[PDB]
Amino acid sequence: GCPDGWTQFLDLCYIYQSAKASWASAQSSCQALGGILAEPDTACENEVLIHMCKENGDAGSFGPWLGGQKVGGAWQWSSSGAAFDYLRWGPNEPNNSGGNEDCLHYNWLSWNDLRCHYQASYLCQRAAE
Ligand SMILES: [Ca+2]
Repeated sequence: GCPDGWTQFLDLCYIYQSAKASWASAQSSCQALGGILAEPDTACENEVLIHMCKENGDAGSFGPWLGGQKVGGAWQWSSSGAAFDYLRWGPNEPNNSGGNEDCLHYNWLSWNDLRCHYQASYLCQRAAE
């Protein structure tokens, strides 16, 4: 199971945090909560997280942080350092607007690259116990 108030999906537990934070601050928080920024690596995981965004009024622009980051020019999941396999980029993304969009978030319920110190809400994930 999951702690109270978290959303179970299979062997994962998710939670939406509304407080606005940089990617790094959001990560540290999720780590404090015993987990990581959410890493939707499957279609079904992404559906669950998008539904959480809708639930929390964050289905528009500047939606919540996810655990992907661009490191050395390539995108990776920050928990493992693994490259992406499954991708859910929105149209024309990642567009590197401004040349410094190095963190992953939801923008209109699709993946987008955004500057890492934009202050967005965030999704955490932890293993079910
Ligand atoms: Ca972008």
